[PDB]
Amino acid sequence: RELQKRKRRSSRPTIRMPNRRKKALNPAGNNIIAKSWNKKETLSQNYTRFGLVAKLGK
Amino acid sequence: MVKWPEYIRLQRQKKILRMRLKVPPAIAQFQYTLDKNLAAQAFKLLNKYRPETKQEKKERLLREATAIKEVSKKPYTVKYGLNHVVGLIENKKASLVLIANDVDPIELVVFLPALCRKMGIPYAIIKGKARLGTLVHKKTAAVVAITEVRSEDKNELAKLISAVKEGYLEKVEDTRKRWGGGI
Amino acid sequence: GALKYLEELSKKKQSDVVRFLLRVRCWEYRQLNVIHRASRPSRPDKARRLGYKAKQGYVIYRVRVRRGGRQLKYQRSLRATAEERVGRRCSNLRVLNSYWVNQDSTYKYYEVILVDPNHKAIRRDPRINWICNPVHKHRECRGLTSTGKKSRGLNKGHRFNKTRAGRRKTWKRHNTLSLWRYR
Amino acid sequence: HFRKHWQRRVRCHFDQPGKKVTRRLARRAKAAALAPRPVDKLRPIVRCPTVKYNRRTRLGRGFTLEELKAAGIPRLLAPTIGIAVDHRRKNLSEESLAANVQRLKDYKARLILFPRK
Amino acid sequence: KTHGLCRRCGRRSLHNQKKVCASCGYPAAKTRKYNWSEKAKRRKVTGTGRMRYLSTVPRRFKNGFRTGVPKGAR
Amino acid sequence: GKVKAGQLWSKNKEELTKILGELKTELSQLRIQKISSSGAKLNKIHDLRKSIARVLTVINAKQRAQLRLFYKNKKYLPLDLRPKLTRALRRRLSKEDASRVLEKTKKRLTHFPQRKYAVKA
Amino acid sequence: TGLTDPNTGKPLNLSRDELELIRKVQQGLIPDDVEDPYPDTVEWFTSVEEKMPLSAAPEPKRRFIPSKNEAKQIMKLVRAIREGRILPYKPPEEREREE
RNA sequence: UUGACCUCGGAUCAGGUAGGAGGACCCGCUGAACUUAAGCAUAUCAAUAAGCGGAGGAAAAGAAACCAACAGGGAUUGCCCUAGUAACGGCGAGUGAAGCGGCAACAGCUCAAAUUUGAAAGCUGGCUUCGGCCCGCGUUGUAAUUUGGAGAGGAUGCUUU
Ligand SMILES: [Zn+2]
Repeated sequence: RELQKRKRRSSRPTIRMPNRRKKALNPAGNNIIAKSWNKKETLSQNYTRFGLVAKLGK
Repeated sequence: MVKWPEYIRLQRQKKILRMRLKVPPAIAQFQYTLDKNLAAQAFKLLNKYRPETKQEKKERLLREATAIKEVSKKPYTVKYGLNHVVGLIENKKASLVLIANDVDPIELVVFLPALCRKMGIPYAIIKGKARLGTLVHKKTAAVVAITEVRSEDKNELAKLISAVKEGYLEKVEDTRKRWGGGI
Repeated sequence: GALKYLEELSKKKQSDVVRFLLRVRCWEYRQLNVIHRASRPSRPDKARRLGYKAKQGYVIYRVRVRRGGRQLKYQRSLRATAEERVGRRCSNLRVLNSYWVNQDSTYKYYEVILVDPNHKAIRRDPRINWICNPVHKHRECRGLTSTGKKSRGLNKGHRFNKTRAGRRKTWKRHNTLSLWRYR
Repeated sequence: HFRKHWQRRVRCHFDQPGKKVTRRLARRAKAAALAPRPVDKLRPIVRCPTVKYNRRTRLGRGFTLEELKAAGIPRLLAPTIGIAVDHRRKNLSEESLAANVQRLKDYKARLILFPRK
Repeated sequence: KTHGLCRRCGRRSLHNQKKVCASCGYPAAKTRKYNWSEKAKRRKVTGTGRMRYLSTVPRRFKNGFRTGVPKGAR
Repeated sequence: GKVKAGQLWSKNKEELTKILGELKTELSQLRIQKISSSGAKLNKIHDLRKSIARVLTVINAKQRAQLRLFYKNKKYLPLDLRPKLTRALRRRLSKEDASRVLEKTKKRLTHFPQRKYAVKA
Repeated sequence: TGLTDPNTGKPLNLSRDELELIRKVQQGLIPDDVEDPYPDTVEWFTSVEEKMPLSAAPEPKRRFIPSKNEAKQIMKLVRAIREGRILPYKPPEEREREE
């Protein structure tokens, strides 16, 4: 709190953290799944196109 | 008068206490150690069966590897290592056992005279855990066992074994079950 | 298999040879410091089954702790106090485990096993290099050792319902009023 | 039941829509790594313990060793092809055994396996 | 005078007879801080001073704590 | 007045230490006669100070690079030349130590690794 | 108060501090009066000599054949000699024609 | 006389490490009163606040000396329900779970207990022409093999790098 007021008055620039993730969301590579995975459809929608099962539970 | 250092005094008081208290007859039997002649004759045979050092083991490996670039029997050495020797005792694979008298957790060797007695293997309590380690190329060795010797000296091993069951284990017989110290 | 014979000996510690050895060692430890370094464990079978190894990086430290009441009773065990004093003494090491080694009319004596996380013999061994991680800093202060897990009641069953997942975490969960959006 | 300080220990759930997005992104993040594989491992069909729920049937934790050997799946291969394995559970009846070695036989029919290198 | 200058916190809170600071406790290794005064905590907390080294840590983390020089630099 | 750092990097060690002495003796002589009519002399002082910093930077960077060439085979770098990172990053396990695994574990991964499969609809 | 050693030794001479240190630990280590606190050991178990080895486990074949580990170490030196990193073996006679 | 071994010390010897900060959340220790019961002491407050010690990006817990009485379940953790139920109660104040069930997420392992004994096969440092040489640790046990819904050793034949 008292730290955040110092940075508002200081001439030092704010360090904008890029939006990074530990785990990538979309498959990549030259294999069959990566070359036919649509970026905008869900996991269930993509596996429906492939003909594969995503969840083995009920 | 003069003042003695702390660890100096404690060394002497432990020596007095271990020899003058009412010592149970498994530690008191360690006070009886074999004669100077028998120890010397034991190490005459055992030095002939010294394990190879790291320098000469590497030399032999370089000899056999060289001949492959360009036939033996089982090695008979002196067996050491407490966990190894106790197993050799329990499988009756040992012929003579030597036990150091100064193992400072003495629990590592208290059962060892009686275990050799139960299976029939002749044993002898010897002066020096340092002396046995010298024989086997370490700083220390709590126990040393011989299992099998070469054919050139089966007779002097059987003579040494008979000199233990006559010169050492006969005198120990009625004095290994008695409490030590007193006063 | 010498260590099987030692395990049966520690079972019979009222017996003649073990009462004698515990008496002569408790006398020796009273002249020594409150916390002092032991070159080798007094019970090598117990240390090894608790995790001790004869490697550079493993040390053994012996500590005497006052015994009696704090009728206020200290919920901290004497063993946990033994761990906490040594870890303060060796701020660079990690307390692995501890065990009973002796006792007297005034004091109780414990030996603690410590591991150097900066020694690279320790750092290279996958069986012990978990302790180099900084989540294992001062395990004896957070109750993460064997004494601590006993006194925290981290055991399975209906008997340990209040303490098996953390006692204070259980209390905070049960005392939380949980309001959803569609109530 | 407000005798203690319930003001200091009240928890709302305004992250309920936001946690669902994270959970669905974690399932998408997991499926990016295991791209042709299913997200979840195969689990056995087991009977609920008590007298109240004896007639119902649910998914268990893992397949028994006798179920795996009867189906023809080796034990050390099953965790590497998506089959969960439970060493604690026992079969104790032929009905529990036959239902699960049918399930594993049905898994193998629908399974396509790719060679190592 | 009851109190004199304290080397650690810079206030005139060092008792002359006892030589212990009333604000930070200078001979003690730890800085005096109590949870019943949240106002006193926020008066000496991190961020109320220069932040001379800790301000440099966020930028170096963003680059992965890299060391070296850019390619083709003089 | 001002000396560009591009000329600074090309020169050798004895040329640097002579020029640094020439800037320092000039700087001292200015402030003696800058106390009266501190006009363009004050602007010269600002340019003299910046040129001193640029010279001192090239000498230090050359000396540090010569040290890092000397210690390229030795394993005990001086503390000033070691990387900073953080405190906790310097006590983390090495990349090869944390990747080290037991022989039993490597045997199971060699012969039973994770396979690549799919389940049809 | 010199008292002779019970094992037929010699009339001892230790100092009064040495005698007090003996009496201190003996008080902590004494069962009782009346019954014999220090009896002799009756070898009720080691009197019967065991005639057969304790373990009935089989002996592995590696105790009857040359060493596996020594063989693997030999071949590591062979690769060193093949790649020239390690000089081959020189007999002591060749060492006599050396330094 | 010499040389070990053990034990205890010295060294501005070489290589390391700890302290302090922060402490919203986390793990331990220690621990109070008012209030309520229209008075008050058991109780409540509260295993809370204050005080002390110790960590991380999460921590803690964790692969049953478990739950169950079933046609059985099967490491740990969290949500809903169980449920203001069982239980304990100046049976007043009140306090107050857990198993089952639906979900979220899923992952299993390392030692000690063995004789490598036909070969301490293991490891820290130093010097290094970076290739491989010495010292030391260590047999009072460092590698490999094994960890009880297992395993070892033989034998036999397929399958894996
Ligand atoms: Zn101050």
